[PDB]
Amino acid sequence: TLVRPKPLLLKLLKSVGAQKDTYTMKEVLFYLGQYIMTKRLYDEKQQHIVYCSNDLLGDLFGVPSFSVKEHRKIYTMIYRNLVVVN
Amino acid sequence: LTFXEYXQLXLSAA
Repeated sequence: TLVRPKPLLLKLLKSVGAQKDTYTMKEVLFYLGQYIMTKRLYDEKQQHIVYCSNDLLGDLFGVPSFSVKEHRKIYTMIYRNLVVVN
Repeated sequence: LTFXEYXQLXLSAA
């Protein structure tokens, strides 16, 4: 199933090299994972902790930090930046 | 686990 990232999210995804306007959820999660990893936003010691308070990701998610363990929260934050395609 | 391994866990369940 396809999703359409809203503009700030799409800009983030494009900043890692993605070129599409329409993605599967798995693609969105893949590119967002690469973004977090390459910008080194994760905690060195507990690498499920992500710090986004001085990053585009923080504006997008509306939080200063989160843990990868917070699955529902991550999806909630993602889905606010996407439209599901009919 | 590294961040990419945590990432990969989440992604795989999508």
